Amino acid sequence: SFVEMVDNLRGKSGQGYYVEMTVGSPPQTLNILVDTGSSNFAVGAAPHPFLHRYYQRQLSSTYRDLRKGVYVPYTQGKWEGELGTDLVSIPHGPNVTVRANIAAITESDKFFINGSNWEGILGLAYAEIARPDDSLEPFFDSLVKQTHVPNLFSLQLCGASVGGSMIIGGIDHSLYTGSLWYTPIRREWYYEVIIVRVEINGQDLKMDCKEYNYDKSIVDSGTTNLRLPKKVFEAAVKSIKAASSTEKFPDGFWLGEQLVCWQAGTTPWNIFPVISLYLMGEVTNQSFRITILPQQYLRPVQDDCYKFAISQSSTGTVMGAVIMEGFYVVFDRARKRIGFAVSACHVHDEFRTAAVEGPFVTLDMEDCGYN
Ligand SMILES: CCCN(c1cc2cc(c1)C(=O)N[C@H](CN[C@@H](C(=O)/N=C/C(C)C)[C@H](C)O)Cc1cccc(c1)CCCC2)S(C)(=O)=O
Repeated sequence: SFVEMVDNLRGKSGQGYYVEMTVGSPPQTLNILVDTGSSNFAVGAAPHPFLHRYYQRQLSSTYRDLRKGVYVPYTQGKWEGELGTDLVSIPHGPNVTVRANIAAITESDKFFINGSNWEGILGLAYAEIARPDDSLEPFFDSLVKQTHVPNLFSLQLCGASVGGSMIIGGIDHSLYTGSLWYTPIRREWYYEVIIVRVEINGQDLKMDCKEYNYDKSIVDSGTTNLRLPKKVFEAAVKSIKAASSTEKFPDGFWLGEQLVCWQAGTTPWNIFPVISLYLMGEVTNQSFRITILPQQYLRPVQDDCYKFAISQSSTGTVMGAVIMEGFYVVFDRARKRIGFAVSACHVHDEFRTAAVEGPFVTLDMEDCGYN
């Protein structure tokens, strides 16, 4: 039955991944953003120039008003709405129907995207970061409590218009190769993890380990980029510039503002370095590494044109879609860990390969967590 959930994700580049859901009685079909960076389930419930359709509470016989307002601010965009509950199902997910908390979006600012094919968002993180507070039970918590669906889900995000898979309730072993490597979920709010080492083309950045998790490090499918804290970002860019010095770039490009183009099929992948992120492992003094290629952090946008998808953050490391793409990522809530493996959809490069490798020995990993 996991075969039914394979390829249930769609999306546009830089605009997130969505899954089809239905809410209310009779079922109203909506495309819902899959976001591990938040914990609120919300849908457009009023007309908007960017919305093809929206949740119509008056047409649902099972809708219940909670008579409470709610607003959620994201790093990009924000909305406010009215809380309520209704029946929810996932056509290409588990064959169950649950009553869940739903935020009916009545007002928003730069949240919905022009010509987007999604009209809502599914926050898959924990209750501690839910708005208005942690008493508003997130959807996946409701799903697990009301059904027998195991407390686990997997995301397979595939690059280029994009596609992928959200496996609800388990692991689909046909969707990845090699072994799964697990890092602990440090605390249950965001999906927080700990980065213990960073290498660019085999060379250690040699920064204090805390800098990598300054504030925090989270896994966020709702974010496009790999986002790095200021000090780490600057060190990374300086290194990537040095490796690709054979060409000079507009510099708007390194800030993600300007595109860069080459004649079709002539992109010089070889001049851009591979990046290895070492994550805390499951046993003492043990870590593992995930390696990403330039094909991942150079997002495609008639030449072949790209935008630099590594950007700066003031709120810690964000491992976004560029990082997740090419990998099978298991959000094992039951065992408080996140697993990584090479995806069945991986970008092919003739000379280099994205990888998940271990074990490695890394001493004093606890000192890497920010406090
Ligand atoms: C421009 C800001 C940074 N970047 C970025 C880009 C894009 C989105 C996001 C963030 C982004 O912030 N996404 C959120 C979830 N992640 C954040 C969050 O805010 N969590 C909420 C707190 C718990 C209260 C995380 C903590 O930063 C969901 C969401 C919301 C509107 C649209 C989309 C997804 C679809 C894709 C659009 C591109 S980027 C360019 O990739 O570096």
